[PDB]
Amino acid sequence: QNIKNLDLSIELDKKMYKKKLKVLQYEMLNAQQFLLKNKIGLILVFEGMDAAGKGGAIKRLIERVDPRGYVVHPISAPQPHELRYNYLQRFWRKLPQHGQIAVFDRSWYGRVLVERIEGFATKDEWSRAYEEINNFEKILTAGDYIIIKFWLHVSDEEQLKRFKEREQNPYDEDWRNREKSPQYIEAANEMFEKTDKKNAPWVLVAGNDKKYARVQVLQETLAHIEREALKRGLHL
Amino acid sequence: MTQNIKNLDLSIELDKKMYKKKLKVLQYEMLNAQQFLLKNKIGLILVFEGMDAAGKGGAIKRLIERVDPRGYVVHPISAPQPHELRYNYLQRFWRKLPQHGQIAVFDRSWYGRVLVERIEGFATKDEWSRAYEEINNFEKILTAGDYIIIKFWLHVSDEEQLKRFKEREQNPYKSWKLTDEDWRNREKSPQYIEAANEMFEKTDKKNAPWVLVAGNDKKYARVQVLQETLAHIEREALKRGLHL
Amino acid sequence: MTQNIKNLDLSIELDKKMYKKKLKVLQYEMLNAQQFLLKNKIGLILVFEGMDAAGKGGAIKRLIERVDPRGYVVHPISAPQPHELRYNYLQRFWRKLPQHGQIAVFDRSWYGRVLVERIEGFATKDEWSRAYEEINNFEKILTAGDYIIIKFWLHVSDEEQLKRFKEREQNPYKSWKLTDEDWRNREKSPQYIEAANEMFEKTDKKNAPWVLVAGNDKKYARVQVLQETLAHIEREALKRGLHLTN
Amino acid sequence: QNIKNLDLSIELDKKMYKKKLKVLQYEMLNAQQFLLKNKIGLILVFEGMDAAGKGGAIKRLIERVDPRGYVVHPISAPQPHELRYNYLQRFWRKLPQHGQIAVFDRSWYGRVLVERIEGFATKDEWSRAYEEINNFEKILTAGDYIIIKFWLHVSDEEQLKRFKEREQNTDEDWRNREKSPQYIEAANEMFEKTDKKNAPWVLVAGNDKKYARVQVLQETLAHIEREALKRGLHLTN
Repeated sequence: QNIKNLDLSIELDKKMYKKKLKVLQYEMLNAQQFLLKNKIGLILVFEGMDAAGKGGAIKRLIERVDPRGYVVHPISAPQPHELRYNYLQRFWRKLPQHGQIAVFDRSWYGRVLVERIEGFATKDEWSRAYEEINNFEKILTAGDYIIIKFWLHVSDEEQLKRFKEREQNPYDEDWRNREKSPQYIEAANEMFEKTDKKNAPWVLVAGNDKKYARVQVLQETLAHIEREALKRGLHL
Repeated sequence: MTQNIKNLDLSIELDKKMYKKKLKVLQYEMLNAQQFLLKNKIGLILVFEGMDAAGKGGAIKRLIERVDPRGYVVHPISAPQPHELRYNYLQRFWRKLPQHGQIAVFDRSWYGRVLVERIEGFATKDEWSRAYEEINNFEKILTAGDYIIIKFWLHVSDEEQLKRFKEREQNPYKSWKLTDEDWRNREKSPQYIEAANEMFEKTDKKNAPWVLVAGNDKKYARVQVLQETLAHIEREALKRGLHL
Repeated sequence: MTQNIKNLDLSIELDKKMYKKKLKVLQYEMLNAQQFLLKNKIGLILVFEGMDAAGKGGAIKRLIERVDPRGYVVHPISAPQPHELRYNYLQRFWRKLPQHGQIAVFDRSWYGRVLVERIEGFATKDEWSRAYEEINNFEKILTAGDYIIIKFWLHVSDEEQLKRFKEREQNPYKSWKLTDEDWRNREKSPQYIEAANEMFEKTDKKNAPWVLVAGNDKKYARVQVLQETLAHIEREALKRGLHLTN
Repeated sequence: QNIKNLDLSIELDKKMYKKKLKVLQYEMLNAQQFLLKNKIGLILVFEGMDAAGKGGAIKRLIERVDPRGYVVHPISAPQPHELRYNYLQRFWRKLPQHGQIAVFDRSWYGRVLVERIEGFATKDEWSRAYEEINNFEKILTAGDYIIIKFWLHVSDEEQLKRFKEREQNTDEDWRNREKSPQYIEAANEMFEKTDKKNAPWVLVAGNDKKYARVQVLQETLAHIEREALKRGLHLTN
């Protein structure tokens, strides 16, 4: 079982980042062509602390991928029109077709994160959601979908630095939520305990160094895809 | 065993002239149930499967006759087409789910995965074999929230089914849309019975029950669909602390 | 070939209990029309607008009573909510369009853009004033293909409307629903008459006609909706080189 | 009126491409933030000859734009499930929300291009489609949408070269190459009838991919900025 206490947030990567980044981004383009020809859809989930580096990691991963074959979804907490359905319906509507890629910047795991800590979901709802989500991902992965989920983590000091830099780049609740970091760590740990499956693994990425985090996201995506290619008897 | 099987269904049961009274009463009760579900924002999902010409359409129509049509959709489900095969086989049904408080009726449904798709080989052995648990999990996530689900299997004898095939080709309203495949599948009825019984064994749950309806007498079948729907709605409401 | 106006409608017209005979006959003709539309893969779009409690729901229910529900959807349309305001105001209706061969009924519809949205200010002056032509173009794109469209405005007198408001507050199934909007709209009825008349002047087209229904007598209104629907389907079939046959 | 016969396919751009490209891509990022802040959607249409460079131009335009705010749709001819509706229905389903970006690699103009030439659409259908499409774009642009359409054109020899380079890394592409004169006629008629001030056509000579990409960027940004001015808004920094 994975827990945030096991991640070394001091891990760093130098300027060999340019080399590995180029190699891995072209490898990601190759993976896209493999997925398209074999009609296997790909689902990438990104969770983590605010400003942990989810957007930059996503962009580095899809930089060399053909945009005609992906959609990156920014997910917020359910709004009234979304609350007219079961909480997974919005995600079934956004599923990639076989062979396509869907990226979820935050995802259905909001059910056991912000909705749990803020009380949008009752104790019964979030407590049963682990098994419900395992079932959702299992129905998908028993067919022609691959699922992998990343949790990007940063220290409170690195997060504060990035908060300070973001308000100066003009391109609230977040400062309040920074105060609830221990609760989010506990909720994420329970999430790792109950939904880290061989068919849909969790990868914990220490994100203080953005370059290391981006390369790790790439490495884990490609390794998981490669394992699935081997398990299906296909050539990558 | 208390597993349901079609061989235990008494296809000789019938109903008389008390049909008009019971029918009008139960249809107005169904209107009442619709208003209750709307006020409490609980969606209702009714599944209809069975033999060809067993009476699904007539049962559905009698069930919704006094219900406000602004609050229901009846979906005629066929086998997955190429555009549907681009997704997991449950995606189309997640797209067709009612909003909380609305009613969705499925004339055939996701159980095609373990019925026609099994028998015709559209699904592989692994797919339909694992589909039972997948379907249980799907229905369980819905009913743990704000949906009520009940499923009906309408059955008729081979002789009654033949009589109804013949009556449909003589009806001007129906004779335009009757395929030879129904005549083809009459020969595969034993395989459908085995597949249906395994379905009943594995997916008849308290939160999503199967009701086996003897349909040779249409009046009996329609009254049973109404009664069982209303009784299940009341039981599930009670489990939520609500009273009709 | 004439401008319709609400002031030309005789709200005194009535129909006797000869309602049962014509009603059953017309409902079966509507089933036959459903079969014709499905066989020729022509979709049908029925719009209902009018005063609150003018009888839209009851008219819709009698129209589809003997129609197979696997081939229709009745949409209750309300004013756009935030999630709908993320798109052009017609996007939600394109998402609700019936497939070729199917029937879609709209209890209120896109004409809200020139009715409640105009009167309540949800739409700006420029928005509702340009909506007439926008809507004609929308309906023309649909009817030039394999769709038939017809639109009904149900009208009642203010006294009959008040009587029906009060009788619904005692309807065990109707009462529980909220009705504040209904009293708001009743207070603005003169403006609705003006707005609907401008609508009739600008969007009553041969490929998508407006039918003005005197609704004080519910039986008369139901028979008129059925008769006008079937007559329009017959004419449109003839224009397509097809024959609608009993 | 625009016609492909007036397009100079010899146009070129040299190594000043890298710097201009970087600047224009960052300007497109700024444009995305403006579009998002003001809740104005952007619709980019790409049509042209097979292998004219539409995909690469799209890729350079969105390279530095946040992918949480765009979708690029690869559009093919209507299939049976799409033929259950009016031909514009699929595209209304694909409209971006206010503030979002939607790119169409081929689009509703198939109605008057491939569908006209291959006979998927009858004479009546494709002949009335120009006005239908103008009305569609007009309802969108009178609200909170901006639309611009690009036609990418290449020479027959450059097209053959690119066909050979792709086959060394479908049949329909060779099918359309043989009917290229008819496609030129259809595109000219399209330009004549649907080049509107609110939804302009931009004809891009694509023999030099670098020039074509910079032109798509420049014309997109110029149209967005003009539209900002028309709405009383300032696209600056």
